[PDB]
Parts: sequence; structure tokens; C-alpha cells
Amino acid sequence: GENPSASNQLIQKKYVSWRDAADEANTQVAAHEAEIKEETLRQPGVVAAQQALDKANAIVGHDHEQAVKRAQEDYNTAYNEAYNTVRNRYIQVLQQKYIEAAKAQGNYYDETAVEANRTNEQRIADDIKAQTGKDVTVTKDENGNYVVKDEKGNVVATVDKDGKTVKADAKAG
Repeated sequence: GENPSASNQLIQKKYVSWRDAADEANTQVAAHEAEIKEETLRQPGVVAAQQALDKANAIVGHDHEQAVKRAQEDYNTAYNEAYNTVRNRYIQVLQQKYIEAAKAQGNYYDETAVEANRTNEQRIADDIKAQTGKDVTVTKDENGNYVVKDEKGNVVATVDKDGKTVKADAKAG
């Protein structure tokens, strides 16, 4: 949906979710997700955590576990969380490269490559801000329903075929 015929896909209200860009690329990168995190272990920023873990781990005695509890956890977590971190960034990296490839694959729906910028679902994303005002996401689930997910990661509402149906405004169905 890269074409601001209604949304630049990075705008407040009347907006098609960035998920168009992200989630499609995300499914791709996840096929090789482990390699993504691996870049973090060679990343000048994250490596410093490993480096510091050894320093904290060098503490001997019962103070060892006490010291490392706070410190080593953060480092250990840094690399693990980095899978998400670097993946989210990798979304940006792979997406732009895959976008031009997507045209031949008909993968995601785009008006500057494949077909149109927004599908009904993506259109609903735009309408949702007209409906409630919140800049949230919409996705067609397994059953074919358009689930409205808040950026917290939880589906707060659901829209039906009408594309305006919302469990908050005066549109039930």
C-alpha cells in the first residue's frame, strides 16, 4: 500500500497500517529469523552486553549470583530481545528490496507495483480512525473477519463485511 492516494501509511487518522509493509516482510525474514539475531552478536552495540556479562560473571563468591542477577540478565535478554529489535529493523531492510520483487509475485497489494494500494481490509484501517479515531491496525483473520488490533498487540475490536463495524462506535454486527 505504498502510495499516498489516501494515506502515506505513516499518518494519523485516515491511515492504512504500516503492517502492510511490515508484516508481509516479517513473514519472510522469519524464515531466517535466527540469522537476524546473529547480526546482533556481531553488532558493536549489543556485543558490549556480552562483554560486560563476562566482567560481572568474573565476580566470585555468593556475590556472583547477586551481581550477575541484575547485570547478566539484562545482557542475556539484550541478545534475545534483539531478535525482535533487529527483526523489526530487518522488516525495513527486506521490505524495500522485496517491494520491487513483490510486483512479479503479486504478494502484497500495492498501487505502485502490483494492483491497488489498499484492499477492503486496509481501507477499513483508514475508516477505523473515522469510526473511533484511534490509529490502530486491522487484519483479516482465519475466519475472514477484520480484527482491529491495538498497538499494544491486542485485538480491541472486530469489523464485519461492512468495513465500518466497530465494537466501540454505533456500528455493531
